[PDB]
Amino acid sequence: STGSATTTPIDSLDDAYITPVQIGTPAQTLNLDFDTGSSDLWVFSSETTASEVDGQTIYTPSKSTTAKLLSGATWSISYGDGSSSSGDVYTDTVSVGGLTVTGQAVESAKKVSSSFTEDSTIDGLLGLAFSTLNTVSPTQQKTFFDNAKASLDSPVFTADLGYHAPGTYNFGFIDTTAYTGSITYTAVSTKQGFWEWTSTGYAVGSGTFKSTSIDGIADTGTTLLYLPATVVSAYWAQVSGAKSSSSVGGYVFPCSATLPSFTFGVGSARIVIPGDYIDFGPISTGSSSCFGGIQSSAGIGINIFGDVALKAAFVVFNGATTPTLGFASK
Repeated sequence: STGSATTTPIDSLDDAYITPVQIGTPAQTLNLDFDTGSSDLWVFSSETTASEVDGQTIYTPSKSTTAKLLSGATWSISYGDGSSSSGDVYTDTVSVGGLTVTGQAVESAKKVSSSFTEDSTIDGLLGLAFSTLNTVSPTQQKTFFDNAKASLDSPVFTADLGYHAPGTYNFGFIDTTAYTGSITYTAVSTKQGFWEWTSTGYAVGSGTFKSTSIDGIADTGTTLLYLPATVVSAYWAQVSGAKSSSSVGGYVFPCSATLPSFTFGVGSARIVIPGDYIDFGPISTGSSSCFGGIQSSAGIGINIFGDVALKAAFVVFNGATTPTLGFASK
């Protein structure tokens, strides 16, 4: 089997992407944030504290003839941005782009933190990291991809995120019309539960490529590109007036600037992020200070190849017995 679904930016900055997902019988369609940096499929629901729901579409398990309470199971998750959610668990039928999994754990939120409430466009998350990170207790549950894998034509999914435009998540096949050149594959460590890999270096604008190993994660659920402070300083030094602002929380730059591109290495191959992809607009409405899309990872503990990096590529998440990542230009 295969599936193919369009993913759409939630706003004019590409702050996140939503993909429609059918849950239950009859189908309830919710727009989920596909997140290769986590491993829980959770939704706003009829069980979510009413004051914490503000415009989201909810899953109502009592209206699904295929929903079953997973008795005793609870979940609770905290994300790198400080947001969080928790609740109980149903199993139900879940379909993405025509690919159906029966018995998928659907984690129903009883509580969500303010940032989820405040984002009316995201109805939940669909985790695509390794199932070892799933938070369901006392019986850990599998991701949608893990459940589908055996049925797929090939044990892969691909992320093709758009810049200021829709893109595609495919399951079970590699669309050879969706990229240019060849796909370069690189090794993955699953030791932390992530799609963790080592970039071979970087360049700023037209500058020379610096060969240096950068370990980080391919994370569709993170907006920006988070890299070591040395790399990030080298980038922003090429933008007149750019500075790190403790009060804003990262590098800012004059909105009048034209940003240089940023290149990252995948083996001997190179992925170029155009400068425009690094502009996240005014820090507050009407400001002439703009927020940068490349930020330091120094306070995180891990480097994160988020959407800024991934949307410059066609990315293969290869879930074979030994997983690997593939990157192609497009």
